Parts: sequence; structure tokens; C-alpha cells
Amino acid sequence: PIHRHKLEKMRALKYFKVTENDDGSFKVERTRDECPNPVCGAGVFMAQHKDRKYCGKCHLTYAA
Amino acid sequence: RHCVICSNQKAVIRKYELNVCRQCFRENAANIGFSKLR
RNA sequence: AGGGGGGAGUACGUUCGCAAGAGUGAAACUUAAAGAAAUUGACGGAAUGGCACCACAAGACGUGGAGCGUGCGGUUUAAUUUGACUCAACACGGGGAACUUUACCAGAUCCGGACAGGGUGAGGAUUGACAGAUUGAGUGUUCUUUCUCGAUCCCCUGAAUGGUGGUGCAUGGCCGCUUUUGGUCGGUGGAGUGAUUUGUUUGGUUGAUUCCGUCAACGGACGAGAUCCAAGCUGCCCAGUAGGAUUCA
RNA sequence: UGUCAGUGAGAACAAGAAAAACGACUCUUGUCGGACCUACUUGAUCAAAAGAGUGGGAAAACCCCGGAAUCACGUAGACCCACUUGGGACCGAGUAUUGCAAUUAUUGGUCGCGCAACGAGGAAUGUCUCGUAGGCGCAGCUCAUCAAACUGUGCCGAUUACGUCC
Repeated sequence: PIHRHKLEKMRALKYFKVTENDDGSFKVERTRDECPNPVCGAGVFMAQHKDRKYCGKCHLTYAA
Repeated sequence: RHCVICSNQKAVIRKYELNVCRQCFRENAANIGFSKLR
């Protein structure tokens, strides 16, 4: 009774990436780590995996 | 090769003088102006 | 003398006969036809008249047993996909196929399952995704990570479409062959109860139901012939990519 | 094998038919050349296979639009009645070419093996009477690439019969 590959994933976000930078006294800063030089603006953020970071959409090599 | 008036690619493709009419046989599919008299 | 066909001229009895046999003569059981005549087809080691180097004569060239290519059969194998088998199978399926083509085999994938009518919008079963893993496939299918998200993709039914799957004995179209010969059919009239026949017939001629003649047939329609395509000779057209003639050189 | 006859050379001489165009670049007020062939020259101060540049064509233009096989040849060529110097099929090594991918795919190539078969081949059986049979070559076809196949054109070109129905 094995279907092998393909299943439901249920993943990605919840209410996470809720808003931009919170404000109304001073700006406090994002959940994650920055993306230098995206082409879709800085609303994209980079992975934490193996001390490397990677942009899942603009596909850059940048590390921490 | 491959054919453009079928997608079969088998039952033989004519590419002589830049035409295909042998994946739909020309006896059935005439009015190309050809005739037999001899 | 006979009362469907077999059983049977058998059985039993009885009379005749030297014997072989003769006369008389059932039943049990079984079967749905047996039989008569004529007609139209097919076949004949039947007859007659004709026609074909797919028939033969005379005789030129091969195949048939070698070494090769190709197809088929057999066996084999994971699969050795399959149609076709005297001729109208077998260098055939315009089929000289290696991955593609591909039926078939070894594995993975897609939605094409569209169509939401019964459900999940945001954050979904999702679209796209580096690394890690998955696995032949760092492939992003998948699973983890994290990112990119239209809400179409996704959930359940019904519905669906796609197919080189079978059936050519469901079928259309097309092709092969019967048949490369001269054959085919109706109206009106004649004959027969009818099925049928005459027309389409003795003779000669021709590849020819091609002709002339004749006749219970008369007048017709197709195939044949002819019209077409190509070749050989030629007129007219006729010249700058067609090619020669004379002189100058 | 002696009626191309087997290895060498030179001469004269053939006909249909195939081909081209990518939304790919560049070009403008609405757009041109590259996937076809063949020519010519380097490819020999040193092979073949094979590299590249220039040049023309949509074909009666493509260089003479058309050529080398059958054939001719005594140039006083070589072989010479042998399974060979007649034939190839197996087999190993090398290299270049084609392609999305080659696993002899490549194959027009080198050079081994040939002294591996086979000597016109039992019975049986095929099809043609004239420019035909037979012999020979070329192109088209299929298409990453290969034709002992198929289709078409041309060349050399007879013997017998022109009767019968067995």
C-alpha cells in the first residue's frame, strides 16, 4: 500500500513574514538575515544552512 | 525525423521536395495538384 | 399390387425341393426425411472449336548445395513487440529500425483526473526553490531546511480524455486478387405451372459480345474500341544563359 | 577467371533528377545573409582518411551542365592455366569524419590474415521473341550517419522461335 513519492507537505509560512519593519518610536528590525543585491528588492531573505546563506529566488552566494 | 500532419512519427514520413503526405497517404489526401496519366 | 424411409424379404411358423433355394411373411427398435422430374451454377483421367514465353515448344541467362547481406521459421531470453503464410506470405507493411521512433522490457514521471456541482483563500493539500537527503539521474519529482506563492495547482465523488490494445467475423475508405480474359444488365414482346430462357444465336473474321450475315426477337446501356499520357518523323512558333557560319584577330 | 582475364597506364566518351531556408541575428516607419551543391586554390620539400579560405547558383546560371563502367589499347605493360598474382569472409592494431548520444554505428582509409570458402556446381525450378534478354554504371528515394534494397534515366547489346496446345 505504498505510493512512493508525492505527499502533502504542509509547510512554508504561517503568519510569518507578517509585515515589514515595525515602527512608531524607532524602527526595530526583521526576523531573519539580509539579502545583499537581490533583484526583487530586500523583501527576500536568505537561508541559514551550513554557514552559507542562499537566496531561494535570486540565487546568490553569500555567507555569514 | 518527425511529422506535422500526424504526430505518429511511424508509418513512414515523406520529406521529398519539402512536403509530408505519407503520414496521411496522398491517394486519400490529394488536391496537391498531382495527377497520374502515365 | 401399394400406404413415409429403414428394420426385411430378415425372424418365427408352414408348404414345396436331393441340395442350392422357392412360396407365404412379422415385430421390437430407430429416424425426418427418403424418392421423382426439370433448372441454374461447379467439377470430369468427357467431346468439339479457340486463346496465353504468368503455358509449352527451340534456347539464351540464373537460382537450388559454398562464402555474404536481408526477410521468415525454429530455439533462446528481461524483452527478443507485431501484422502477413499455395497463388493475392517471406529485400513485404516506401520497415536501410541502436538514444528518439516503440508497440515490448528494465525504472521514474505527468494530469492529460478537464469539468468544482459537495471542501480547504490569506497562513492549505500549492506554483517555484540553494543546500541536505531521495535516486541511475544535484534531478527539485519527492522528503528536511528555509525561501518564492498566483489561491488555476489541491481535497471527495460523479465526469473525463488519451492510447502503436483486442476484434478486419461490428464498420468506413483504400489496396490486392478472382480476370488480363471478353465479359455484364435491364424494358417491351415470344416460350415455360415455375425455377428459367430468348435478346447475349449455327458460320467466317478479330486480342476483343471486334465485325458481316442469319434468327422470336425488337430497340438499348456499360466494358472493349475510342478519348488521354510518353516515344519515334515533320510544319509553324523560334532565341541573350540553346550553337554554329565567314572575315578581321 | 583467358569470351576485363588479374593487379598497370593512357585515350575517346552519357541522361533523367536532386538543391534554399529557421521569428535567427542584422536590416525600418515596414525588414537582409548562414543548415543545398558545385567551382577554384592550399591540402607534397612528402600518405590516405581528412582541415580551411576565396567564388557562383532558386538551376538551360551549377562552369563549358555533364567524364573516367561496360568499352577502346599493342603503349611491343605485368600475370598466365592456378584455388594463384583468381576471390573475398573472418580477425587484430591505428586514425579521421558524422551526430542529441555510439557500444567495429561511422568506413569514401590505411594493412594484417587469404596457403578461409568456392573450380560453373544432384533432384528441382524461374522469365523474357528486340533495341528485348543478358552485361554495366549513375542519380533519386529513406535521412545524425550507412543501400548488396526500391524507383528512374543512360551506355554496350545477342542466340533461337515468330509455332502449337501436348
